[PDB]
Amino acid sequence: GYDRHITIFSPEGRLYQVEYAFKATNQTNINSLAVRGKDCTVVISQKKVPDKLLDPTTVSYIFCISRTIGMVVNGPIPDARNAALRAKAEAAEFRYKYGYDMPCDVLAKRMANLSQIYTQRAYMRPLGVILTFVSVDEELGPSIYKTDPAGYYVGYKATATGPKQQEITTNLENHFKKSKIDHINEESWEKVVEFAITHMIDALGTEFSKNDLEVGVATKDKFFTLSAENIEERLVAIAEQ
Amino acid sequence: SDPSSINGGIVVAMTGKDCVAIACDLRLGSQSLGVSNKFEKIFHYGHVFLGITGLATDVTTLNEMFRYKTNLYKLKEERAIEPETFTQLVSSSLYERRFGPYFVGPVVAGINSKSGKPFIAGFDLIGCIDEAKDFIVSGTASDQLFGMCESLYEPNLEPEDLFETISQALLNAADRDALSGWGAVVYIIKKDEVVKRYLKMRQD
Amino acid sequence: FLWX
Amino acid sequence: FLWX
Amino acid sequence: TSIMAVTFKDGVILGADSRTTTGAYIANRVTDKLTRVHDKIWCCRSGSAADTQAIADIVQYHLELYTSQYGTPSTETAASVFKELCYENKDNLTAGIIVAGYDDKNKGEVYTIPLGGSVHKLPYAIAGSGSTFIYGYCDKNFRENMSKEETVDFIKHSLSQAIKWDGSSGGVIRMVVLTAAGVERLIFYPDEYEQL
Amino acid sequence: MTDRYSFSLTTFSPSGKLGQIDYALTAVKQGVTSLGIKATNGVVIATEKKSSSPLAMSETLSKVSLLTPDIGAVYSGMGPDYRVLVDKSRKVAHTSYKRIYGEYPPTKLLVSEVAKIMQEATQSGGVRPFGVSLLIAGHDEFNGFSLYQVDPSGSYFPWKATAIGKGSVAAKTFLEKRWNDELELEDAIHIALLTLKESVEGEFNGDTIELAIIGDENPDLLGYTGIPTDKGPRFRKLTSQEINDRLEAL
Amino acid sequence: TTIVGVKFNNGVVIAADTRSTQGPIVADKNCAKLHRISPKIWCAGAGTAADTEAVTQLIGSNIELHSLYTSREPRVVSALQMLKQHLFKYQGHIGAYLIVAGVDPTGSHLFSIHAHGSTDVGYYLSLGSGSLAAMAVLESHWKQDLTKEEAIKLASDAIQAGIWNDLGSGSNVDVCVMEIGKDAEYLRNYLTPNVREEKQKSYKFPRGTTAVLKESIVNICD
Amino acid sequence: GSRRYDSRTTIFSPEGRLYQVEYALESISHAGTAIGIMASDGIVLAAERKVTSTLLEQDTSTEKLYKLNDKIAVAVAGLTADAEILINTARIHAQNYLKTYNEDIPVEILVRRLSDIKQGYTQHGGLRPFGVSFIYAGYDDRYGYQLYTSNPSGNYTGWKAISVGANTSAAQTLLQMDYKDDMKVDDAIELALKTLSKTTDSSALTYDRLEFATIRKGANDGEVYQKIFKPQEIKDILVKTGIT
Amino acid sequence: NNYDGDTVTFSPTGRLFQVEYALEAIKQGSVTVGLRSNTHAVLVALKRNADELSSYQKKIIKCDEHMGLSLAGLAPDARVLSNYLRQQCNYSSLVFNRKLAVERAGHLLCDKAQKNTQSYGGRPYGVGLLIIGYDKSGAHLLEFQPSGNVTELYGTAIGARSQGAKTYLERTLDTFIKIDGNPDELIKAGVEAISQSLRDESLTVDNLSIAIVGKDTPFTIYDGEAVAKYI
Amino acid sequence: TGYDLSNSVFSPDGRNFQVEYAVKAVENGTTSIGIKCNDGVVFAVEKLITSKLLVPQKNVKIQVVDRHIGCVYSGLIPDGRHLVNRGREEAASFKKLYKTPIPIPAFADRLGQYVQAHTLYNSVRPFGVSTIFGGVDKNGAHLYMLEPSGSYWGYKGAATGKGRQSAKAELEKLVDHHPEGLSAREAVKQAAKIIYLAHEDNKEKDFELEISWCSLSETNGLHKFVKGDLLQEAIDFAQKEIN
Amino acid sequence: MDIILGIRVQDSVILASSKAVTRGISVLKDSDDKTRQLSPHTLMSFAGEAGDTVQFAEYIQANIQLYSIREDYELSPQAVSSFVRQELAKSIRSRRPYQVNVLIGGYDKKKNKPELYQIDYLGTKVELPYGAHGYSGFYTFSLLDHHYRPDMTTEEGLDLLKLCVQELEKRMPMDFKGVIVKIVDKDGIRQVDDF
Ligand SMILES: [Cl-]
Ligand SMILES: [Mg+2]
Ligand SMILES: [Mg+2]
Ligand SMILES: [Mg+2]
Ligand SMILES: [Mg+2]
Repeated sequence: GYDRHITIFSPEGRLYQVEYAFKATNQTNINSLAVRGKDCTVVISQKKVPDKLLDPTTVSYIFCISRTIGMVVNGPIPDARNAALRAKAEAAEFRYKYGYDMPCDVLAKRMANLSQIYTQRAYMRPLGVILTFVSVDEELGPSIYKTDPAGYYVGYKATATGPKQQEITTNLENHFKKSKIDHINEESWEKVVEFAITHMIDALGTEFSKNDLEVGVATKDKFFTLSAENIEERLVAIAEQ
Repeated sequence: SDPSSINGGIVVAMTGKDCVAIACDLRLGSQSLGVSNKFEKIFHYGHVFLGITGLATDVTTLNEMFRYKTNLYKLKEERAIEPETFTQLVSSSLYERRFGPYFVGPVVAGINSKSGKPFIAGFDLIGCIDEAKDFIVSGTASDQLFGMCESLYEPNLEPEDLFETISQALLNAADRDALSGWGAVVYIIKKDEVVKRYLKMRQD
Repeated sequence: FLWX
Repeated sequence: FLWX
Repeated sequence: TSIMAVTFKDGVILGADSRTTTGAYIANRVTDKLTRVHDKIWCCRSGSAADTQAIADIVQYHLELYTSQYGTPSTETAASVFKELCYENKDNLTAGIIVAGYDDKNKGEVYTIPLGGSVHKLPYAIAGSGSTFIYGYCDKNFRENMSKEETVDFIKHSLSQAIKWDGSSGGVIRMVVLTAAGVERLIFYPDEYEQL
Repeated sequence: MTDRYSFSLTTFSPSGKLGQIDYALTAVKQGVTSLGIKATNGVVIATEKKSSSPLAMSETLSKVSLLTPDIGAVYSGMGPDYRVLVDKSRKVAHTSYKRIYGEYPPTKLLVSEVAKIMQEATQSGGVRPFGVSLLIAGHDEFNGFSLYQVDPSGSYFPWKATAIGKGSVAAKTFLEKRWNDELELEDAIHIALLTLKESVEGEFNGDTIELAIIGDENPDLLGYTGIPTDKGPRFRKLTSQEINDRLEAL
Repeated sequence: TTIVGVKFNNGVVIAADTRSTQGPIVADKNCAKLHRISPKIWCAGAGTAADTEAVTQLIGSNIELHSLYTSREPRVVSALQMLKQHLFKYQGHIGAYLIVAGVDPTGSHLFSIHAHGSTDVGYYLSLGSGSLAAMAVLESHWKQDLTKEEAIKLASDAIQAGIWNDLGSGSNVDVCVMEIGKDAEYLRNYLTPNVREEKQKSYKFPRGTTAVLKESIVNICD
Repeated sequence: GSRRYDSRTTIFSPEGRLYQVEYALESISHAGTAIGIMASDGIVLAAERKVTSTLLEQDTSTEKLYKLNDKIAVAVAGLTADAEILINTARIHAQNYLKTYNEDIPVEILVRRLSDIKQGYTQHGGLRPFGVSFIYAGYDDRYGYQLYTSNPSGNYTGWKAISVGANTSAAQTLLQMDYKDDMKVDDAIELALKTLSKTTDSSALTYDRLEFATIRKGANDGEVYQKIFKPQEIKDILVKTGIT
Repeated sequence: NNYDGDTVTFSPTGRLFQVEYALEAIKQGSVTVGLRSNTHAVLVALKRNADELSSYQKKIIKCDEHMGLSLAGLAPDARVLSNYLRQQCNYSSLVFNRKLAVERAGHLLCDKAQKNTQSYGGRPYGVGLLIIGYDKSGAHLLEFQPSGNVTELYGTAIGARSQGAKTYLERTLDTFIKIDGNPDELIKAGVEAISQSLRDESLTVDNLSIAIVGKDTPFTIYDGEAVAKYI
Repeated sequence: TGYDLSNSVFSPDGRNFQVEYAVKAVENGTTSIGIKCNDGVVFAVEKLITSKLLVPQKNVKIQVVDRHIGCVYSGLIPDGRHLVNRGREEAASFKKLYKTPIPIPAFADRLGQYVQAHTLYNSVRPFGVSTIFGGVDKNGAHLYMLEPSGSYWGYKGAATGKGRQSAKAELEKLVDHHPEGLSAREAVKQAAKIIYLAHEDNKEKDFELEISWCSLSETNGLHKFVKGDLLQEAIDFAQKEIN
Repeated sequence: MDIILGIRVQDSVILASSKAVTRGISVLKDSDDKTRQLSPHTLMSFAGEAGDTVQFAEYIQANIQLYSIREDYELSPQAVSSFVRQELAKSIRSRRPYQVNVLIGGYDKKKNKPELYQIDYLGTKVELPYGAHGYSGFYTFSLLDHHYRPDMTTEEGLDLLKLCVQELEKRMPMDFKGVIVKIVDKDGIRQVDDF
């Protein structure tokens, strides 16, 4: 059964190497979450540093692609860094050729089209990663666009990725049923980050220290990650409420 | 050694009432030496007529090239190419050789089979389109033809009148150019009949 | 050629 | 051709 | 063209005229010859407008891709990328570029890249056709660790003379101030600088 | 390194079957139902918007795509394969036609170019066939309105009306009863919505249905005025509101 | 050739003459020098007529594909960047001098491109042989915060300066107005101040004047 | 490496057969029957459409019969997509010859070059052969009316009457039974339809399931006309012979 | 077993069987010995014949005036690698007017052998080499294996029953290392070493091949009646 | 099954068995360690003395990249050399364009992307080495460890080879007992001890110790080998601790 | 190279070609045949740049001979001329063009008609009753305009040709050492040995 070794159709019309690439996604055992404010888009991911010899500052699955675009990866770090470098190169070239900053949804489509090629061409394996792109687009506003090994991509009101994704998804679904809107009705990004962490705590049922989380924030004209002290400040706010 | 004026020759096209006319001289020379008095410069691909002045090897090459292209067009489209479309094909083909061009002055003429509108167009050697209501001129006696056409021409001429105007325009222009003349051909083109007349002109 |  |  | 970059106590200031000429005709009298390659790395363009624009565009691309991977590049790094393009394509380029940038470690720095594609790090640099007339003046008047107001006057008086004597230079005097504070754009009109 | 797969991954079996084309058709069968109906004065193409998650914004994912101002396409099967085919289909309409003749290609010829791309994935080295069947609706001056189906093999057929994917067998039987040669465009949209309700299980509204037409020229959608010959695109995507209006008189 | 671009408060206007020439001869008495890159991005071209047409259509084609790919209305800076990179590659061998103008989500824009790949920014620009005649008028009458009707008047006046004073320019005035939140309106032959006076005589020949050697019916059908 | 997944499309069996050519011929044997009959004053091309649906557009359709130039046509049996690749190549080869010699391409030269392309796919390249058999019907001023067939092997032969696709065994027996050399076009039209009518897998042969074409000298004086029959024209010729 | 089809495949225990099979070709090859003092480096090679009518396969190749190797395994592979060394030695001379360091020679062979063990289609080299040389840091002896592993040694041996000579040199290490300014005595120690790898056969005049390089000695090979002295 | 026969093939688990097999080749290799210190990094490696015939101090395993980076690796030694050769090309092209010597994180990803590339195709074999490397840049000292998969992280201490678990346990103690930091000269002595302790898992053959270090104060930010008095001082410290 | 004439009469084509091969101030040869038989009923005479002439003629001859074997059929004179023109048309935009001018005299067996084609090095083809290349035309064209009739016999054609050679020997500056004359008709190609 060599139809399970390369990206060709099985008798039942399936690509097993795409399906197995999806399972490689959860190999890191890390859950990510993305939500949109009014002015901002917040992405949070679990940060697990099991080895005591590791430099914890260098352990990151969030990447600054361009000044405006941020990207979080669910999957092994080698494929994650492979995807990050390409996305950075693609965003830089786009600006040079077309004279304006690459939009979040366009980069997502470009990376998805690249992912699609690996599912149709035999010599290239799919990357075992799910790419969540976040920005505050100058046209579309707060934006979340997610790519998978199948070459699928779509925009999200909010999204979650990882082993306990379904629990986080239903937690967020229930909130947007209640709030009756497409976003977190909040002025400051500080409080949208607090919302993201609060709803991850409720879904996963675990408490977080400052070193257990990794936070990225997209505002107009810049995306930036929060330091341990930035997160700690944020955790203190949640606790005192 | 000016490619456009070695062989010599002229083409002129005019529009009338529900008709077009395209005419050309018959001379092919090598500078001073007259060689052939049968070299026609007007070809047709279905109901679309193309006149080509300039270097005679390129006149022949482009005719063979557009026959090739219009034949494949007809097989794939399952219909004859229209003048407006053919004009664009000529332009594309000429500009493809932008930095090694065909030394030619092509002129498209024909009636759109769908709309019944008379259409004429001229091109430069790099393929720039010159669209006109009235007339297009090309060749070694283009100056002379411009002078004749601009004075003689009037709009909405009947086929029989348009024949006299284009014929007198070509003949009198050709007689003031050394490298043009040696006989002439005039095509009168109506919606669904085409008359081809050989003119009597001075043979010097 | 033509110039404008 | 412009200069500076 | 008349362009210069001067290092002072708080950072560096870029100065330029606004005149672009084809022959003796002024094609653009309000040209912006001071261009951003990074947030606090700017350059002064002299020579072929087409060539200097093409170079500046590529460098901005390289430093954007550098920033994505390795964070903020040094002013020296920016000058090295400019040099690489200018030197390797010396046979097809007419471009004299002054690179000026503000680090927090290195403070204000000025690199000049003449036609050859050579790099020269200087306390201040002058370039373009107008520069010939102000070598004498600039040498006699420049001091190290000037204040902002002193450096603005030094550039204004210098380019004022360059503009007065060079037909190729004229219009407004644009300046760009690079300090820890940020990026400040300054403009000075004929009615001011002419009667200095 | 380098693509060492320079040999066909699609070959003839002893029975004469091309396995990878058959399996690609099986993938299309699993795909969500899409259909096309040709009227006298237009064409309609419609499909269900199967939402991967209720958090996903199904407006961002476009199953019905503009190829030229007068040609549209819809699919059943693998969306990613469809997306890159739309990109290649839009580009080939320019490079191999518009940049030569200064006008957009007629429906049949663009369909032929798309078919050629899908046929090459069937025979070229180190590639699997595309796992999609396309329905391409379009208008051109000399052929009028037309509707084409394109299969993973690269084979295409013209249709008065048809369906592809999940419930295509039942949908085709439904269209056979309703279709006549005197259908006006509004009557064809009505039938398209009736047919699609049979295959759709969950919600049936303008937010879960994607529907576009090839009809009259739309001067309002052109973006400029002053050229009389340029009268605007015949392809128009119906809005979420426009669909809901026709679902009340259903 | 005389082409100008004028910025006003809510948009940009471009105008051009309608004369095409080979040497001192007038090939086209009414030629269209105003080209559509996209619905709301218009281009005016001087220099090699074939080159301006070809470069306009190529970037226009690539801009349409880019617009479809990105699901966004095209930007003037995109058309500008793609043009100037293409023109620079050919080191001035493509003799296209363009005034690029349009409206996009970012706002209203006015640029000029030279054959060597240099670009300029301005509120008023002029290119072609009649540019000096046009720029004289623009420098005399242009002010900040022009209205639509003032910008059309100024632009058409600058073209007229070229028509009358420059031998390379003549015939009619084409205008295109690109206003924000509105469809661009292309005003083909906006002014026609060079109408040919009635001829003194009809040169319609008596039928049979031309001597004929042979007649034959040509077969155009299959 | 990639050696593991190579089918080796261009190798011999121990018996000295080309596997992929044999299996491609097995593929074509399930395709709709196509018949060519050559008369003294023209050629007939008939072809049965593969199990038609009642909602298929019949008039603006082309499955079986294609035009290569004004003097040559082909009837297809196999993968339509594969055939269209080879047809576009053939169409170009014909125009290349016309451009070079200012003369229409002789039928055999076009057939040889198309057959030589197929041969290539069986000997080198490691790709699958084209799952297509052609019937070439054409005229040139050297040999006059000519019928040929080519198959995935790249082998071509000349015929007076021939079938390709499904039930060729049954079809070739019926043609071999009723054909004769002094036959006219109108007689060949009748034979072609009578053959398909008996060898069809369908219940009854109807106009909507047929493509039909003739290459006559039925134009005005010493020139050849190609006639790709319209649906209504096939309906008329089917009643005239008395099949419906 | 299932993981020896090509060089690009690792075994479940992390082995490259194609490289190990190439290593096996060396063991089948005829014995050759390398040893050095501080002044001189010596190669001694037992040459092999097809039969009594055949010549004895030449084992020693000169690379430069100051460097050369002996081979054990596929002789054509030795010709390829020796030709590559000649070019690298020659490049060092022409461009830098510099004799190539014996250590760099090793590094260059290592990197050339490695590329053949990581790429599809190619195969490992099926030969082991003993490179001797005298450069700016005195005498040197290298052992090359087609895995890519190059090792600098005082003495060693490769080929069939090489373990006999390698044990002898390990015992004699302290003696032969201090044979300075005496070529003949260093060769004798090499000839006595290779004698420990002999079974039934003994060293004859057209059987034995000796090479030497040193301080005031260019790399020179001795065959035929020139080696009769040392039997 | 048969998912383990080809590189770049996902198993139903979502694993690349050929990379996991390359790790077994690394686990089989000799012990190599890295220790990050106050103002630099220290590298040390176990060299098994197979025979008396090996020339001491003349089979160097630690390699320098540019002038400021040190690399050491366990597993297939030739594969390590091939990776360093690439690193030297990457560091040269970076300096050529950007003038500044390549930063360690930048360098780390250059190796990372290259090793990862050898898990994308069945026409190449994964690297049979874990590489411990680092040095001093403008932002200070950096220690990295890179694995056959292309995975790499920053480390306080790193260990790979047969005695990795023994070395890791000894590294973890240093990190706990010196939170404020370890000095360059201290790290050299500790490196010696940890190699001697990790030699217990490879104790059939006796070995030869090799140490290198980059330090902003001790080596002026350049990579240098520890030789002579400083080496013998570190060996004596290690010899005292095992007894 | 220099003088090559062609006269199409009722039933044949006659090609006259000068015999002189001059380099510098030396006539190296006075018996040179500036013609190749392309097929049994097609003859091509050639004049132009040294080396290029023969190299081009033989290259064409090889290609027509290859076609004749492949199809077991002789290409029409019209077909051969069209092939030759396209080769020159390609040549002129090459790195180093063939500077060769040719006359193609052939008898079309299907039409039963003689045909003369004049093709210059640019690829300028014309069918003519009479043709010439180089300076020869400046004398022969006006002479043939006068004396030529379309219904002439081969013998009349040869007398008309003698009149051309006499005029050229009288008024041409250079000694071209007479001509080799060849007749192309229904029976193929034969050489007139006494001229
Ligand atoms: Cl893409
Ligand atoms: Mg694959
Ligand atoms: Mg005359
Ligand atoms: Mg005359
Ligand atoms: Mg001035």
